[PDB]
Amino acid sequence: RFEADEILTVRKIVHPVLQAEWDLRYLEHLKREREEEAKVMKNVPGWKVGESTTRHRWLAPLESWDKRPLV
Amino acid sequence: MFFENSAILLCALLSIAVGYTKSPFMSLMYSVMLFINSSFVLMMLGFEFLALVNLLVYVGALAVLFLFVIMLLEIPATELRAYSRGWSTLGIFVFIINGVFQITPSMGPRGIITGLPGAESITNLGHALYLYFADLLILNSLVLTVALFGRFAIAPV
Amino acid sequence: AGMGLSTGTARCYDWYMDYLKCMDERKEPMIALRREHCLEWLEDYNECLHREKERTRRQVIERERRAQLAGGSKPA
Amino acid sequence: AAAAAMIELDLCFGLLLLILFGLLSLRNGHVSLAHIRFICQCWLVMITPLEVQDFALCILTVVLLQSFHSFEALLFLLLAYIGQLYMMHSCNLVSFYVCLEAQTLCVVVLCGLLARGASTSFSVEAALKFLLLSAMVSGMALFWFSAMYQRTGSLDMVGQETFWILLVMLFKLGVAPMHMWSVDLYGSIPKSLLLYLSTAPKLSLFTFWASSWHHDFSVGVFILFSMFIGSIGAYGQPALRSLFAYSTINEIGLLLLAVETAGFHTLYQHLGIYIITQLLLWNLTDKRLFALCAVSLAGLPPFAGFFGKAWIFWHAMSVQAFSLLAAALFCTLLSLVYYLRVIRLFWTAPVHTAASFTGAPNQTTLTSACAVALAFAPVMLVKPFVI
Amino acid sequence: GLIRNIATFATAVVGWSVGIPFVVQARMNGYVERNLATYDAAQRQKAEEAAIGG
Amino acid sequence: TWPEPPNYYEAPKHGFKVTLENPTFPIINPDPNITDAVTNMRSENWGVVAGLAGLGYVAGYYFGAKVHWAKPTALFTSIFLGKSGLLWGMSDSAHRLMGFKENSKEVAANLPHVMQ
Amino acid sequence: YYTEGEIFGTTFMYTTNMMFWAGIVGAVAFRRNLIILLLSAETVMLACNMNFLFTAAYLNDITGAIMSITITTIAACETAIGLALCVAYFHMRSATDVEALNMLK
Amino acid sequence: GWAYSGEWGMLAGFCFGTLKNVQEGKAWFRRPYIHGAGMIAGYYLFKAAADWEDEALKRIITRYERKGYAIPEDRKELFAANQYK
Amino acid sequence: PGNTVDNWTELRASWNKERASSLGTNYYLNVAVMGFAYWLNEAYYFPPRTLYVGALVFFALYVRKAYFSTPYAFKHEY
Amino acid sequence: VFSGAFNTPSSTTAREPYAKTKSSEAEYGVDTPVPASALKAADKHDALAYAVANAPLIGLAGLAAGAQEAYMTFERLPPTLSRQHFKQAQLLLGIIGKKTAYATLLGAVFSFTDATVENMRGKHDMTSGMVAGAVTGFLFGMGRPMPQPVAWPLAFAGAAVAADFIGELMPKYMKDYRIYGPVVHRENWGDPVPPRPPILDTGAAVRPSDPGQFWRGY
Ligand SMILES: CCCCCCCCCCCCCCCCCC(=O)O[C@@H](COC(=O)CCCCCCCCCCCCCCC)COP(=O)(O)OC[C@H](O)CO
Ligand SMILES: CCCCCCCCCCCCCCCCCCCC(=O)O[C@H](COC(=O)CCCCCCCCCCCCCC)COP(=O)(O)OCCN
Repeated sequence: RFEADEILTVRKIVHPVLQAEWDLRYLEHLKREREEEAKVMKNVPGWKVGESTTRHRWLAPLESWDKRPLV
Repeated sequence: MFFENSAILLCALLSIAVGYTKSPFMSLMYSVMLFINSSFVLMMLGFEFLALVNLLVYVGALAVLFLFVIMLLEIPATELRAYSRGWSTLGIFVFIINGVFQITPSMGPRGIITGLPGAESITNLGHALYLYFADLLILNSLVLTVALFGRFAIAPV
Repeated sequence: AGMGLSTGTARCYDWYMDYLKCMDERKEPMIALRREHCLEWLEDYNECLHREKERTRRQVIERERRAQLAGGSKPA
Repeated sequence: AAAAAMIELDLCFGLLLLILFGLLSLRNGHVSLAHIRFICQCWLVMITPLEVQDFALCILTVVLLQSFHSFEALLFLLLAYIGQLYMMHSCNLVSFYVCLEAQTLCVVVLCGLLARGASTSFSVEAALKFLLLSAMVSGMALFWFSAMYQRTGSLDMVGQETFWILLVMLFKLGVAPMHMWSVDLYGSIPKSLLLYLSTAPKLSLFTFWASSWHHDFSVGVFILFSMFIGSIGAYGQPALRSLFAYSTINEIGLLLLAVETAGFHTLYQHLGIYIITQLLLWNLTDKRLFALCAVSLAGLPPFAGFFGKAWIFWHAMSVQAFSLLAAALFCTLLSLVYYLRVIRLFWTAPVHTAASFTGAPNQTTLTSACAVALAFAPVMLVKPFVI
Repeated sequence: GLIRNIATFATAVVGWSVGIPFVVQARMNGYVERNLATYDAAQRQKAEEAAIGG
Repeated sequence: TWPEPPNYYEAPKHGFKVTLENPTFPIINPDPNITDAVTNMRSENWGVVAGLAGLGYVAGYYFGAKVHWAKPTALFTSIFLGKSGLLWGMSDSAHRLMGFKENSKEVAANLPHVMQ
Repeated sequence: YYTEGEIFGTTFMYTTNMMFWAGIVGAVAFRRNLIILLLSAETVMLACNMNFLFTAAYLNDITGAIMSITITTIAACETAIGLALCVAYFHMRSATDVEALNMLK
Repeated sequence: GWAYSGEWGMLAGFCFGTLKNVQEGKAWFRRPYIHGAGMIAGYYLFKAAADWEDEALKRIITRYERKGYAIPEDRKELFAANQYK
Repeated sequence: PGNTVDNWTELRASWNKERASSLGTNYYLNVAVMGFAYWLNEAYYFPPRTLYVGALVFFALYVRKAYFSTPYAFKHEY
Repeated sequence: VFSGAFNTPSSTTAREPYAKTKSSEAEYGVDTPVPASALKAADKHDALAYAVANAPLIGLAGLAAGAQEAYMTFERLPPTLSRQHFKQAQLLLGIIGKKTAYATLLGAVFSFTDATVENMRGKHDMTSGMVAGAVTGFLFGMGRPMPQPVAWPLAFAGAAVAADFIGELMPKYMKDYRIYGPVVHRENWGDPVPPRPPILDTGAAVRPSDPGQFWRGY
C-alpha cells in the first residue's frame, strides 16, 4: 500500500505535464492539417477551412496511441 | 492487417460450417474452432479477461457436455436420409437475403464505423458488478440455482 | 449504466447529460413536443457518438483531392 | 446506505432459510408439504410492494400455489415469481431480458418435471419445442438491443429498434401468427401449468407495457391475425384443449385492441375478469359450472365477461378505430358458436361427479365456488371503478 | 478421404479470406457514394433556403 | 486523452438502490449502523415483531401437525415471520434517523447534549 | 475515402450480422437435429456477445461487459436444460422413432 | 359508494355457500356455518369495493385539477364526496 | 349418398404418410415474422381501398393448413 | 314526453346552423408525420402513378400466401424429390412467383380502373370503387363455373364499398365528434373546458382525423 501510494502521487504530479505536452502537439498537428486543407480546397466555392463541427464541447480524437489490439 | 481481418471473417465461415456438415461430431468441432477464434477476436478489442471467460466456459465446460450427449445418443444415420433428403431452399434464400446482402443491418442507416480497441479494467468490472449492478448479480445467481435444481429434478431415472 | 470501461464515465456521458438537462428544463406536456426544442443538443451528442459530419467533411476533401489529380496532372 | 433495500435482503434470506427447511423436512420422509407451501405463501406476501398490480400478482400466485405439491415445483414457481414481479419494475432492456429468461427457464423445467402417465413424452416434446422457439426470440431481443445500444450510446428505449422488441413482447403473449408454441403447450402439459401460463405472465408483461414502454408503430395486423385465427381455429378444432388455446388467442387479440387504442383501464378490467374465469376453468370438478365459463367467455350480457368486452368496444369506438372494431365484432359473433358447443357438451348432459376415496374430498370447491360469483361483480363493474 | 477434406477446408478458408473483403469494399464504396449524394443535396437545399429566405 | 491515474485502493461509496430524495426532516444520523437502528426503535415496531412471531408460531403449529412435526414447524415459521418484521422495524428506525420520516420523538432522545 | 480502422469496424459488423443470421437460420435450413439446433443457438448468443463487447469498447462504457457476462450465464443454463430434456425424450421415444431427435425430417 | 353493497355481499355469500354444497352433492341448507363465513367475507369484500369507488373518484378529480383542468364548484361535489348513493 | 366402399376410399385418400413434426412450421413462422413484418410499417398509412382489397386478396389466395395435400407427396420424380 | 298523439322531437328543430364549439384552450393538433410514400400513394391525378404506388402492397398479400403454400408443399416432399435442390428451388419459386404476380396484377388492375373512372367522372365518390371492384372481380372470376363470374365482382365491389363506408365516409361524417369538454351545440349545459385535447399514446392505426379529437404522442 505504501508503494502504491507513492506511485499514485508521482503519477498525479506527472499527469498535467503530459497532458500539456499532448495539447501542444495536438495543436501543431491541427495547424498542419489546416494548411493541407487550405491547399486542397482553395478553389471550392463556399468552403471554409477550420469549421468545427460541434458548438460547445471540444471533441477528442476517437483513436489514441495507448489503445492498441493485443493480438 | 491481413491476418487480423481474415481472423475476423473466419468466424462467419465457421458459423455457416456448424450447420453445413452432416456429421454432428464435425459440427461440434467447428463450434469449438469458432469459439477459440472468437476469443482471439475479442482480444483484438482489448479484452483479456472476458476472452478467457469465453474460452473457459464455452469450450472448457459446455462443449464437453455437447460431446458427451452426441457420443451417447448418435448412432450413425448420416446415410439414413441426412444425405438422402438434402436441405431447404427457402431457408437458404432467407439466409442469403438476411445475412449476405443484409437488407436489415444492425447499424441501420449507417454503413461505416470506426473500430476502436478498449482497455479492460477488472477493477472497474469488480466495482460495477458488486456495487452498481448487484441486484442483477443476485438474479443471475437465482437463474443458476434454477438450472442446478431443475437439472437434478429432470435427470432421467 | 453510464459508467466508463476504463474511465469513471463514458466518453460521451456529458453530452448525454446536456441533452437530458435540456429535456428536464422544458415545460411542454409531451416528450415529443419537448424534443423539438432540444434538437441541437441531441445533434451534438450524436456527433460525439459517431462523428458522421467529420467523416463527411473528410470524404468531401478526398473527393476534391481525387478530382485535382485526375483532371489536373500539369507537368512543369 | 443500504437501509432502503431491506426487502431484497429479506427475499434472499427467506430463500436461504426455505431451502434448508425443505431439506430438513425431506430427511424425515414427509410425503406432503403443506407447511412448505404456507411458508412459500408468507414469503410471497413479504416481498411484494404496496401497489395494486404488485398485490394482484401476489394474491394470484398465492392462490395458484395450492395446486402444486412437490418442493422443487414450489421453488421454481417462486423463482418465476421473482422474474414476474421485477419485470414490472424494469426500466431497461437488461433487467427485461433477465426477467424474461428466468421465466422461460422455469416454465420449461416445470413442463418437464410435472408430467405423468402416458402423456409424459408429449409434454417433454412440447417443452423442447417451446425452448427452441424461445431461444431464437431471445436472440432477436439481444441482437436488436445491441443495435439500439450502439446507436444511442445509452439505455433509452427509443428509435427504430423498438419494433423488434415489440415483436419479442408479442411472442411472449402468444399473439398470432407466432402463436403455435402455446397451441402445442395446451395439448399435452397438465392443467395446473396451463392455469399458471394463462394468468400470471400476461399480467406481468402488460404491467411492464403500461409502466415503461413507448413505440412509434402499430400492432393492428397482429390484432387481425389473433382475432380471426383464434376464432376460426376454436370453431374448427374438436379437442377441448385446442379449443381453449385458440379462444385464448382471440382474447389476447381483444387485449391488444385495448392496448392499441390506448385506454389501459379497459385492458385491466378485461384481464382481471379473464384471470378469474381461468381460475374457475382449470379447477372444475363439477361440469355444470363449465357452462358458466362458457356464457361468461362469450360476452353474454348479465355476466362479467360482457362488461370486460364492452368497455374495450366502448373505448375503441371513442377514438374511432372502426376497422379493427368491426373485425372484433365479427369474431365475437363467431366465438358464440363454440361456446355454445361447450354448453351443449357439459350442460345438456346427465350429471356424474365421482367422490374422493383417498381423502382430500373435492379439494378446490372453495375457490371454484368463490370464482363462480362473477355474477355479483357486475354491480361494481358498471361504475367508474377500474380507472 | 482425409487429404481431400484437408485440401477442401484449406481452399474454402483461403477463398473466403480473399473473396469477402471485396464484398465489404463494394458495400463501403456504395455507402460513401450515397453519403456524398446526401451532402450535395443538403448543400443545394441550404443554397435554395438562403436564396428565398434572405 | 491522457487518462486519470487510477486509485486502486479507493472504492466508490455507493449503495445499489438510490433513494432520489432529499430528507424533509432534521437529520440526526446520515448513516446509522445496526446498533443505532435497534437502539432508536419504537415500541410499535417491537409489537408488530411479536405479533408476527406469535402468528407464525400458531400457523406453523397448525400446518406442521398434519405430518406430525408441529413443534419444529412452529419454531421455524415464528423465526421466519419475526425476522421479516425485524427487518421492517430496523429500516423504519433508520429512515427516521436519517430524516426521511418524521422524527420528533427521535430528535428529543438521540442528542443528549443537543437536546434543546 | 476510408481508413484502416473503418475497414476493421465495418468488417466486424458485417461478420457479426452474418454470424447472427447463420445461427438463426442455417441448422434449421440444413434439417439438422435438436443438438445441432442448440449449438446454433449458442452461435446466436456468441454473435450478440461479440456485438456488446465491440460496443462497450467503442463507447468506453461498462454496460456491454455486464451484458456479456449475463449472456454467457443465461445461454449456458438454457443449453444444459435443453440437452437434459433431449436425452430424456430420446430415451422415452427411441423404441418407435429411431430418428427421434430430428423434428425437421 | 353504493348504499346497498353490504346486502349484495351477503346475498353473494349465501349463493356461495349454496353452490359449495351443490358441487359436493349436498342440499342447499347443509353446513350453515359455511354460509355464515361466506356472508361475512362477501359483506366486507363489497364494502371494500364501495370504498374504492370513492377513492377512485377522489384520485380522478385530484389528478385532473393538478394538470390544469379547472372544475367548477357545482361539479366538484360529484367527485370529492363520500356519497352513499 | 354414394357407395360405402367408394366413400371409405375417399376418406382414406392422401393420409397414408407419416405426419411431420410441427417444429418446422413454427420456426419458419417465427423467422418470417421476425425478419419481414417490418415491411408493413408504412402500410398503415396507405389508402383504405388498397388495404381492404389487399385483405380480400390475401383471403382469396389463402390455402388451408388442415386437410392439406399435394400430388407431389406420392410421385417418384418431378 | 311519451304520448300516443305524436312524437315531439320529430318536429322540434333548430332554425339556424350553429357556430363551432370551442373544446379546449388550445386548438392546434399534435400528431406524428405521415411518411411520404403514403402521401404520394394517395394522389389519384396520375392513374399510372397511382397504380404503381399502390400495386406492390397488394402484391405483398400474394407473396405471403405463396410463401405459406410453398412451405406446406416443401414439407410433404419425399427424400427422392427433396434432395434435388435445383428442381426443388424452381418448384417452390414457381408457386411463390405465380401467387405474387397474380396479386400484383389484381392490385394494379384495381388501382388503375379506380383512378381512371375517378378522372373520367371528374369527381370523387363511391362509383369508381364499385366499377374497379367489378372489373377486378370479373378478372378473378373468369373461366370458372357459374355462380362465380357474378359472385366475384360482387365480392370485390363489396370490399370497395366497405372500404369507403368504414374508412372514409364515417370518419368524414364524425369530424366534429368530441368525447371530452363541452357537448357540441350544447355549451349552455356547462361542461368544463379542458386546457388541451386528451393526450393518447395510440398505435399508428388509430390517428386523429381532426385536430381536436385528441393529441397523439407521448
Ligand atoms: C435468520 C435470518 C435473520 C435475519 C435478521 C437478523 C440478521 C441481521 C440482519 C443483517 C444486518 C442488517 C441489515 C443490513 C444493515 C445495513 C446497514 C448499514 O449501514 O450497515 C453496513 C452496510 O454494509 C453492509 O453490510 C451492506 C450490505 C449489502 C448487501 C448487498 C446485497 C443486497 C441484496 C441484493 C438482492 C438483489 C435482489 C434479488 C432479486 C432481484 C455498514 O454500516 P455503517 O454504514 O454504519 O458502517 C460504515 C462502514 O465504513 C462500512 O460501510
Ligand atoms: C419476390 C420476393 C422475394 C424477396 C425480395 C426482397 C425485397 C428486397 C429487399 C428490400 C430492399 C429494399 C429495402 C431498402 C429500401 C431503402 C429506402 C431508402 C433508405 C433511406 O435512406 O430512407 C429510409 C426510408 O425508406 C423507407 O421507409 C423504406 C421502406 C421500404 C420497405 C421495404 C421495401 C418494400 C417491400 C418489399 C418489396 C415488395 C414488392 C412486391 C413485388 C430511411 O429514412 P432516413 O431518413 O432515416 O434514412 C437515413 C439515411 N439517409
